[PDB]
Amino acid sequence: GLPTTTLPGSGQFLTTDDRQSPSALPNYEPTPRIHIPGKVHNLLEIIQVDTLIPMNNTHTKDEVNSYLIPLNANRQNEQVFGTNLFIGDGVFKTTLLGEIVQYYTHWSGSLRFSLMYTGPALSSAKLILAYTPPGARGPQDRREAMLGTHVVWDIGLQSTIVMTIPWTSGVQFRYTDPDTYTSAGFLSCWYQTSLILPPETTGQVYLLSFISACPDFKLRLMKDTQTISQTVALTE
Amino acid sequence: GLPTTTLPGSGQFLTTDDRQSPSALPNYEPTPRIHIPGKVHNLLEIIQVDTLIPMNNTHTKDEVNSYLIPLNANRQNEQVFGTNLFIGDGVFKTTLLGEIVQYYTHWSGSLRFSLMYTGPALSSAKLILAYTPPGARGPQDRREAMLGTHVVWDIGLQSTIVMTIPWTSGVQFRYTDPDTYTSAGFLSCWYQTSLILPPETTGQVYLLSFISACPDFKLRLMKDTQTISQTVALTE
Amino acid sequence: GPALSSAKLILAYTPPGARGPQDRREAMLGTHVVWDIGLQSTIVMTIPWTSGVQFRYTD
Amino acid sequence: TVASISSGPKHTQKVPILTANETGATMPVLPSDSIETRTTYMHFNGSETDVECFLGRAACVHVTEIQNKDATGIDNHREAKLFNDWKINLSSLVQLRKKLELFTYVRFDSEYTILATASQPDSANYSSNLVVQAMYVPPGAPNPKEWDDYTWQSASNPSVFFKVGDTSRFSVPYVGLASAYNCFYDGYSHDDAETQYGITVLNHMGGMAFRIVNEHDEHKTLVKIRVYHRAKHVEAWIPRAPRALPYTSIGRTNYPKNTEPVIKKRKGDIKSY
Amino acid sequence: GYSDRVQQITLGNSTITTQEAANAVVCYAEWPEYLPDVDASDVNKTSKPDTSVCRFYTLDSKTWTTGSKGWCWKLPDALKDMGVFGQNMFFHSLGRSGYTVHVQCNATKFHSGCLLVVVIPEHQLASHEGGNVSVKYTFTHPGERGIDLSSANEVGGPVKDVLYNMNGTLLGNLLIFPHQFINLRTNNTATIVIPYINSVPIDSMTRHNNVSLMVIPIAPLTVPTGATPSLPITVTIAPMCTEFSGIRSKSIVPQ
Amino acid sequence: INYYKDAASTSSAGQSLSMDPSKFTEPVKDLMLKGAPALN
Amino acid sequence: INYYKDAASTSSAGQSLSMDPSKFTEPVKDLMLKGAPALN
Repeated sequence: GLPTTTLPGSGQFLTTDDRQSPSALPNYEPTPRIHIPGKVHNLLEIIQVDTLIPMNNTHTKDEVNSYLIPLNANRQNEQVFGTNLFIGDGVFKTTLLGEIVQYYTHWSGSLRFSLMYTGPALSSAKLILAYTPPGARGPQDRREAMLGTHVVWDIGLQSTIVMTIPWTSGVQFRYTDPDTYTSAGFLSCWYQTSLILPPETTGQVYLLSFISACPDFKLRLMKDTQTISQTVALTE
Repeated sequence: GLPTTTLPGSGQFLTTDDRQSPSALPNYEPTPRIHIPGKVHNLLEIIQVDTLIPMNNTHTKDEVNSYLIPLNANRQNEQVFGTNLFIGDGVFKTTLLGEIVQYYTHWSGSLRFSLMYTGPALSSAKLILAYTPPGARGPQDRREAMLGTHVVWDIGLQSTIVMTIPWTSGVQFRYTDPDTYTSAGFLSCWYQTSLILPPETTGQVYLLSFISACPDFKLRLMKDTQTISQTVALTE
Repeated sequence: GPALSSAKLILAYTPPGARGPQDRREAMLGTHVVWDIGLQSTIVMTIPWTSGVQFRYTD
Repeated sequence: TVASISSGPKHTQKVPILTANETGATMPVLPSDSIETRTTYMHFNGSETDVECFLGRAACVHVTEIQNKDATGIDNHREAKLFNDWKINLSSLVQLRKKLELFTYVRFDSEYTILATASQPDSANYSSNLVVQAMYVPPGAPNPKEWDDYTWQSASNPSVFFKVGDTSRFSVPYVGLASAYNCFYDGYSHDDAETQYGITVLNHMGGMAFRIVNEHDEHKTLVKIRVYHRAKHVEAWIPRAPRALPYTSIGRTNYPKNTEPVIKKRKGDIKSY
Repeated sequence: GYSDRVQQITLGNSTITTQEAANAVVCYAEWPEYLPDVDASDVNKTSKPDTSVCRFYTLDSKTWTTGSKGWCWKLPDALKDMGVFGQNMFFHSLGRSGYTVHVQCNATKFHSGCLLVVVIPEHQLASHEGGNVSVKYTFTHPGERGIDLSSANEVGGPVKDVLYNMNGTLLGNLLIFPHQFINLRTNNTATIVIPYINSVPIDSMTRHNNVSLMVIPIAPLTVPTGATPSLPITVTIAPMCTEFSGIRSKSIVPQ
Repeated sequence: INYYKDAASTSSAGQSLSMDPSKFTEPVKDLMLKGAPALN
Repeated sequence: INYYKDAASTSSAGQSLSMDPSKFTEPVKDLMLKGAPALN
């Protein structure tokens, strides 16, 4: 008989501990694995695939239309859309990125925001996208917007433009749930010159917008998502 | 005194765990082993010996007669017997194979079904045995039956015919207790030409049928058999 | 057609033994090419020699 | 590892930021393709986002309850909660379910922890000490009919006996019939016109029956069982869109009617911040 | 002078040419291949009809109009009646296949509109009834007709609400599945190569569909002034590396 | 040290440290180079 | 590691991995070859 002493914590059950256990089914042989395409190893692998952002959130019931950012022909100087960058809330929240970020407490890294244009091929347009780093207000006019991170996008044969929100930060991690100290800025978009439709054409054209994370990205300290809850256990 | 921590599960008794225990009889010397023919090591060794199937289940009290499949002289085109292949139930259930399969939850592998003919030596017959893989109904006539796994059996000097139900399956294991998704097919038998008795002879002739497992076979995840129960403890 | 128009046609060869196809579904089950009208103005379909007998009559 | 390299002014014919999303790719664009950057290192590995880590902590998967009371004159033990079964599932309490259904096929060993606590809602002199028996009943085994049937002998079926207030813990290998468990299945068990859709044995993980071994004392004792499940040795294939609407049933994808808009409406314009 | 843009796919006795492609997607970066022995379970030798089943079948055409919500086809169902592919299907117990899907929609440089073409492995649909109502067989086996998401709820059928993918997930996130867009201004076809994806090495072709192909208008169709307000969309699909096993009597399926 | 005989009884697995998003982010048939035109 | 002195006190035995059904499936005196006639 070897002398032992038990410490504080004996008998506790910590849902996060990782130890060995007896197998209830001694000697059982599991089914062989066969090959299946698509294996995922890290959630970091999947948040780099871009998905659509319901940017046009202004509706009243969920609709395919809140994915469409409208553009008006012949407007000059004006603003196309605006949003803050609380990736865990608001427009971002239902996107795959938003949806995964919510399983973690802290995030750090660059984001990739792209816009794909869908107007007739014989039209043309020049837009400016601007990222405003924390510390200033959402820009109120392009002059204000153009003094921060921006890209003049020229609509052409190449249909999409990929803007990166480079990680601009004092503190090396931000909270995924919106927090002030930790806030990330604003994203706005304005006409640089203006949309022009060809003859025989009319109305609004739309941009689709996507979001995905750069390879830069870090997420840490897992927790429970506000995105799902329940009141009684389900049954069959 | 070495510091320890006890984990969740301490003090539990799991009937399936395998550990050391003090011997109550320290130093006792067991009787020497002598040699005995017949040692069994695996249940897989014994389910390869074939045993008779009470195929003729149509009686009302258990009788030697439900082991006998009758054959009629001069019938043409017609059907000799039919059964599904739920090896854990129905005809199969009391056979040694059926009886062991019931100690496990899953089975996979090929089955060997053979028929031994017992009619007078001066008679003759040609039968077709057909295996119908999952997905179609039990065949309704030989034409239907002959399009799946089948063997034309010619009754001769060699008294038995061994049909194999080759493992035909998407999923690599099936349930021993009958389940749909997991179902294995049907087995039917029809006259290929017809039984013919010699002169001075009359009546029905019978086939005996056996079942055993091919060396192919796998059984896993042990459990309790529905084949035995009790209401009070027995006594001497 | 005008350069600013567009079209997609299917050409189908039906080997001997069946009737002239009566609808595209029927037609598309034999030798066929989906032609996409583009910059490249012509499409070349080949009727590959499908035959039991190695020569046919011209009449 | 560098998180960003140093990059300076650009005036090229080579534009990495113009792409064609119609292709289905997400081109790997970085901050340094469109602004001037400085070197910085990652200092991080992505350890805690590994799927083994993501699915590897215990989650509550089931809460049931049984009572110890005089069975004298009870015509239906099962119905008096004299004993109770549970066909194992991971899709009845939604927290873990949403996590698993981020994948289509999943393969793992399970570690179960079972906590049992007792309650004595009405006048008792004391708290008795009860031993719970949890039997693993694979499909085809006789199922308990009374709280003290021959079934409980469990001569071939793994069972664990632990005390109420304590915890039991054991681990079961991956018992799936196929190579992975299907998180989803767009099929039937056969081509029947009325058979159930979606629910499949492909997911089946066994089933478990609980009872108190103790005979009855003078008062009644409620024992409530909580089953926790931790995936170990995880393998996951084919990522899918996360669950947006609420769940209604174990094993079907169905969402409730007149549900509410899941995308938050702006308080303001598209232009709003 | 090769462009990402022009392409030719020849499979069997049938060829497709596109002069306005946008590359092609190969699901999960894997190309269809036959079933290796190391992965095999059923002991039966399989049948590989090759060129008689691995050719292009063009399903009947759809009509995109300003009110369209989107269409959904299931595989191998959509092909259950195409030539010898279909016969093989009803006649063997098990079968396995990959596909090349080519979705076509051409317009002019004055039109606008953008379709999402996506392949979803194991797309289990939801009942519009809620609760645990099932979706009857016939409803998930529309055949070449596919399911029309702008048709009405029917009884025993699935829900047809587009912002929810017919299953409780948001349209916006379908982009995690292999997919390609058809943006009239860019593109005129979409091509996806689908490798066989299942948790078993071979399965039944009638009780289980292993992918749904979905074409969904996202930026509404907008035709030039006084143009007819609609465009046809055509889907052509070719089984590739098909194998059938466990031949017999010929399945009888509901309805 | 494993104290138990069966593999299911061992603790959690250890980090894939595999990580290759290209099956998801770039499943295109003809390779796309960043910087080169998307559609040629 | 055995902690106890007696052999009865050790854990379960380890798989025979013996397996030879012929004492049960083919106890015939003159050897039968599959493929050759049963009765000559």
